[PDB]
Amino acid sequence: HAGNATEVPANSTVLSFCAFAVDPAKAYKDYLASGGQPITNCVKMLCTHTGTGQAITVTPEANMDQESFGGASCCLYCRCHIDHPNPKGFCDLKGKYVQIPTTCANDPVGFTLRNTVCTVCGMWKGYGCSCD
Amino acid sequence: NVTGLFKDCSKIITGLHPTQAPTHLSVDIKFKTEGLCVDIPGIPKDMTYRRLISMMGFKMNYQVNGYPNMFITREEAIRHVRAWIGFDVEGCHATRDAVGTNLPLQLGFSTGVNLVAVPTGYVDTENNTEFTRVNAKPPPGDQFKHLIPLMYKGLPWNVVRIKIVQMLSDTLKGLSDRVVFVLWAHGFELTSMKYFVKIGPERTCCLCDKRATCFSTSSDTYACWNHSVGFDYVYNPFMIDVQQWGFTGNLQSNHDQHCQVHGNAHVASCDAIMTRCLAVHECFVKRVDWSVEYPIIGDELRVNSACRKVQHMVVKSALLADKFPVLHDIGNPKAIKCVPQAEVEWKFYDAQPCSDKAYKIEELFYSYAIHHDKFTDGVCLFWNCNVDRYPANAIVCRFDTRVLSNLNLPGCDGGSLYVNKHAFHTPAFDKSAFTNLKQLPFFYYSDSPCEYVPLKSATCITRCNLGGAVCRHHANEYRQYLDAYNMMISAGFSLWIYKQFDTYNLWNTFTR
Ligand SMILES: [Zn+2]
Ligand SMILES: [Zn+2]
Ligand SMILES: [Zn+2]
Repeated sequence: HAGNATEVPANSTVLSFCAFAVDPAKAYKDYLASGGQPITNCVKMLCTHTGTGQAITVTPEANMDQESFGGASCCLYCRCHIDHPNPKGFCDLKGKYVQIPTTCANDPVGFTLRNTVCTVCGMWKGYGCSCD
Repeated sequence: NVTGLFKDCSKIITGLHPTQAPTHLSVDIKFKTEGLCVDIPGIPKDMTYRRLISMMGFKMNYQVNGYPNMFITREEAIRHVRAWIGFDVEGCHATRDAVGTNLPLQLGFSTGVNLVAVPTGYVDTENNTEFTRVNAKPPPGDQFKHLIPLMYKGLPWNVVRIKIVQMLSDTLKGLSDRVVFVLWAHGFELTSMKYFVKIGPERTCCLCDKRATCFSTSSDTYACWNHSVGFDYVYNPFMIDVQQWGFTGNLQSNHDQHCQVHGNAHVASCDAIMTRCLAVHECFVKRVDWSVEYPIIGDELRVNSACRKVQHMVVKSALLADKFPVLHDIGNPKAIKCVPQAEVEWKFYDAQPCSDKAYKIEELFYSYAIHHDKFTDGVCLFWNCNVDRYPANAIVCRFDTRVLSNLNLPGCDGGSLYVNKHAFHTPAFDKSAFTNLKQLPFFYYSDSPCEYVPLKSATCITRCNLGGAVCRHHANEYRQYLDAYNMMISAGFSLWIYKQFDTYNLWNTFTR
């Protein structure tokens, strides 16, 4: 059989479950609460670790505090090959890099589901926001 | 090592820019160094692309707190027949733009249904994942040339999934609260389910309270089998992989060993039908399990009391009529007498002599070929104990398998699984089994004490009928028995009795 493969028998279960779910976000979160291990095999970037703290960037912009990842790999909906909740439906993380706190970079995918980006500074609320 | 799930089947020869890649392993070696990936701006991301993703390789092992498990034990499958529905899908191969995965073409069910689908598949693009038409071809062989016409015709998945929901809904709405797909080799069929199954914690139907069996994406709502109209997805299904139980050769083999009716065309639904057929044989032809009980889905209680009321009258009367010395109760796993207050010697026989009181039953599987000359003394009782030809000295009750109801489901050979309370596999009604018998005419008999408009009948054999005695007490009891008798006749049961049965033997208890 042809094809060049994609995934690692680790993610095989986790993904099957979220692919079939009505609410993948909920499913994933529940899955983890049930002791499942978070999606691995992501695109982790070799980076100078001197860039702007911003969450979604054109190129890698990590801190010493962060790690930089290949956005589509940090997106549950891209990993499951399902539909996106964006009504228009274009992923906000595909074709860009995602900055994730080293302390939370254990679970890239979950981190991006769980958190949100500030429209003003472009940094994660709670994870590097200077407003308020 | 590495899985087959989500295999990129694209004929592209490069990778997927660290940003457009979904996984580490899909990133082009040109950006891979010392175990990581690096952004090389001189090797820009792709502006546009389309990569077919294989959806073969699902593994549904999850054990999540509030979520039901799709695969079930053999025990539950049996506990929930009715819900059983056979499922086999014939696919086609991805071929021009990509290669290396199968797409659903013909979906077959254990109903007679075959749905043809447009070969669609999952395509990862630069912005999202698209669900679209994929180039495909029927498998290489000669036995697959019947699938060539189906690459045309067919229809949109928009539709096919609604049709499935509707098809299942109509079939199951008066039988179960769920669906159990009965599968031979679950791989491809589970893949096909991605195209019309959503899962989650158990839910209940809008309006109704029954378990939700369907989901509407159109308007985030749920439905039972009776309200699922316009609903497009099946919601929590169950399934069973039959081959995983322990089988020899292929489906064709194991099925034909136990069945000569369901001919195998190479068509999807036949494999679905055969799959179910085989599962039934391994659970219901392999004799009755009285510890498994099934709930009432409708009008069972009225049939059962009629059946017993009649059984009692007929056996009571034949023992008084022809004074048999011995009653050979063939087909009674328990030690219960339908006329407990009779003087006759009551012998019990069965192929499943219940262990709890095993000593009262002679283990026996009746065959005419073998036992035609063995039960000469007295009379034999076969009340829903379906054999070969029946012996002349017998009282018989046989279910006509041709009668349709919520209780009578399809089964082996040409027979059926009558699931009242408890499941009973009944062999097809064969007229020649009654060669030695008479069809039993209606009568009522009572030798009990006696007590707006009354009726006279010649079939009422009672001490108060020798000309005007509509005896109010036994008028009622007659009219009730009459109803019970008619219930079971129109409920599909047939009554036959030794040819020497004569109502004057009964009248004679009063002409004296
Ligand atoms: Zn995405
Ligand atoms: Zn801010
Ligand atoms: Zn069959």
